[PDB]
Amino acid sequence: HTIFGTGEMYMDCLLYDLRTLYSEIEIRVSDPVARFCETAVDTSSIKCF
Amino acid sequence: VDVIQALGGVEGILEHTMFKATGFPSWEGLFWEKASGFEESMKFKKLTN
Amino acid sequence: NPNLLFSMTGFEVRILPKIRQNEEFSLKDGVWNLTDNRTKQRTAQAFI
Amino acid sequence: SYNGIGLPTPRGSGTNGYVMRNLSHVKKV
Amino acid sequence: IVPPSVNASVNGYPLVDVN
Amino acid sequence: STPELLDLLVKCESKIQTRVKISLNSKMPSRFPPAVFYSPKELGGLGMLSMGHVLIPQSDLRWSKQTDTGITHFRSGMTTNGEHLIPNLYRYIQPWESEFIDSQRVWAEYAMKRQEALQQNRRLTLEDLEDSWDRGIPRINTLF
Amino acid sequence: AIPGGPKFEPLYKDEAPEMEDWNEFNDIYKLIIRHPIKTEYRIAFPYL
Amino acid sequence: XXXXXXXXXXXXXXXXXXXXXAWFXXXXXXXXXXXXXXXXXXXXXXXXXXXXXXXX
Amino acid sequence: QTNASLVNLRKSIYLTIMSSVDFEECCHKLLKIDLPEGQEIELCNMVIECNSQERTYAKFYGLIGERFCKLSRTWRSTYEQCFKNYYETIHRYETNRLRNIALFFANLLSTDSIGWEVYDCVRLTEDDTTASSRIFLKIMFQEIVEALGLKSLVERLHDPNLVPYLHGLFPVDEARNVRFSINYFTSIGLGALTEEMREYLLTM
Amino acid sequence: SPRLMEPVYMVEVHAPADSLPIIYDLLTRRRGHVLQDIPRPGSPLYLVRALIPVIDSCGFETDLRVHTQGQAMCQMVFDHWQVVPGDPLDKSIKPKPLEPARGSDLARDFLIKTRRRKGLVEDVSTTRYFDQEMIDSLKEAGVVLSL
Repeated sequence: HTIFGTGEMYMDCLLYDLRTLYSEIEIRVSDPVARFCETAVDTSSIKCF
Repeated sequence: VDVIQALGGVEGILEHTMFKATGFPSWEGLFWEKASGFEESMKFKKLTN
Repeated sequence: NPNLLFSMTGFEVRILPKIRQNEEFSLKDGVWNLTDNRTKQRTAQAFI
Repeated sequence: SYNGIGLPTPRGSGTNGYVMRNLSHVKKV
Repeated sequence: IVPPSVNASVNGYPLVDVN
Repeated sequence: STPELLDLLVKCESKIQTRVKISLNSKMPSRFPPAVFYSPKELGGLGMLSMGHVLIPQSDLRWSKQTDTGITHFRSGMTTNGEHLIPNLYRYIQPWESEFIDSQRVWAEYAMKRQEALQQNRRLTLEDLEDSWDRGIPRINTLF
Repeated sequence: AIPGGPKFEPLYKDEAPEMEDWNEFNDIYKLIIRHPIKTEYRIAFPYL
Repeated sequence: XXXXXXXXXXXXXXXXXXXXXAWFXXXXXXXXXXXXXXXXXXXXXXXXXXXXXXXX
Repeated sequence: QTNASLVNLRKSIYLTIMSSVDFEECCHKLLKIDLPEGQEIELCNMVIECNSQERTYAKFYGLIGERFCKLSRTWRSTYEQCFKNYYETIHRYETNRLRNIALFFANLLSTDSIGWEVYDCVRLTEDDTTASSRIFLKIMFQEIVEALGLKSLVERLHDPNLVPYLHGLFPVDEARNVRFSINYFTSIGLGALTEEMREYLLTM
Repeated sequence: SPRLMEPVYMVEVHAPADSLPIIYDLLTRRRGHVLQDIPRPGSPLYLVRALIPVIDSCGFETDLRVHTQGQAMCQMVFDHWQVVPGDPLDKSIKPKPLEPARGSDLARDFLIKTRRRKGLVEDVSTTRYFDQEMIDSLKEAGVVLSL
């Protein structure tokens, strides 16, 4: 399960609530990573059908 | 020889001991006696703990 | 898996052939260079 | 104890801890 | 396998004289 | 190459010293400089060999159980009060691979010298092997 | 241990390989390395 | 004769305190003669001078 | 007072080397020894001396040397100068010390740690070679062959494209030098690399 | 010829005059550049405004506050999207899985690691999304080698 938050303080408070407020369990947290997007830098080389 | 040099040479090592109190002039001739003879006498005799 | 592993007497040995290395490591004092009698050149390293 | 280097407590080992920097680490149409 | 040295090529390549 | 033996050697040498310290009813480190333990027997010391006075290499533990990472830090071993460099025992022991290579070389050259002494009617002698006197895993000394 | 501050005992000695599994979660294979995670980060934002 | 001469060797080995100045602790000299040659039974060229001469 | 200061520096360096387990720790400890600004040659010289004095060559000292000449450029230049110095003063070392020094420099060369610039001080002529130099070159070149494989060695020598030109190893075409160079490189066991200049004798 | 877009923040550091070099060094190390560095009017502080990619802004605030002895408070706002300098589909790059990528190879590393995390298959069969006749037309074009 991935969680998307605005920043590191946002995720810190979010995970505090997840651990303490709602599901009083112990969780494993991966290192933070950005959410990417894909674009095209040049026109399509050939027609595609 | 390397550990004699590391500790500070023979003079540096003997600085820690009671060699000077013995009044012996120089260290080259001296030697240790392993047993005191009195120890040798009692090495077989039955003794208390 | 690229590493042949075995333990003989008190030693733990790991043999990694040069073919499967694809990595650079310092040839430590504890690394044995295994030569090949056909080509007279080192082919594997044994990590002891 | 710090950046993954060191032992949790110097008690139990004959050492005082005191980790040092390597000072010889090669930092490469 | 051929010996490394002979009577005078060593590793196949002959020993060079002056002549 | 085994980082567990280095720390075990440090610990066990320290407790060997601690036995001597306790038998004197005082384990203060000031009272027992390294000259007490490591000075040779003929000078009145205990003549203890030393192998735990060395720096133990350290690397990040997160990426130590999963990859072989370079030595980025050093953790001190047995501590010597003041500036003392007690020599290592391993530095006076030739590693096994070097000994095996030298063994192969020396036994090959001894075989050729034995052959060239047999081809004539001489008797193979000492002072012919002074260069390779104590070399080879079966030491050359065992021939004479 | 902040390098200018005190050092205490672990307070939590339960880190043995009882799971015996790397969990295929923290593995290097699926992790983008950009900068090392210092302990200052682990102290400033302890829950993340 | 040949046996009691071992007392002299045991008199040189008994110098287990100040035997000699170690090589790393040598400080200069005068009229030194260490710089000489080196015993070399079979050089790298003693093969060609017996693999060609003997072949003739 | 540089006599006593030098002696103290050598004693410190020797003790630091002898109180070390692996080369990484020894380099870390050697860098901590403060030394005169122009006496970087002393550290390398005594590292090579300590390598020579031992009974069998151990990869410890070769690793130390390559780590120093990988740390900076001044160390690399210092080791090149050390090889130059040790080449002409090789006749005064016994066969064992000669072998240890040859292995040290062969391990330095085999890892591209000093560059083969240094071979421009080697000339294979009886007017400036001896038994000691020939044995030195034999040991070095054999060890380089096992380390590299005699496959890469021929490109490394055949294609200098830099100030190393092997004008003494592959002598400039003149006199009876070519015959001696060819026959020596064969007798060593290399053989493969000298066929290129084998044809020169046919040319001249 | 697709690419990868990454989000970039917009920091705002309020540091005294003497703390500027530390901020500049941090930003340069963390793939960020300074748009504007002006004195703050009416205040003894200096205002630094800069961008820094989200992927490289892990603990930027902590480093900044630790190195500046507690001064130089900063706030990070999401600003826009930026194209990763590398080429996402370039099989010629084989990064070592310990070190970070160092420009012109960032995109491939990010793509492969993200695909591994999401459970998607690494192959990325380009031929899966166009028919065989399209592949024949690609051979006709001579650019089928990349795909």
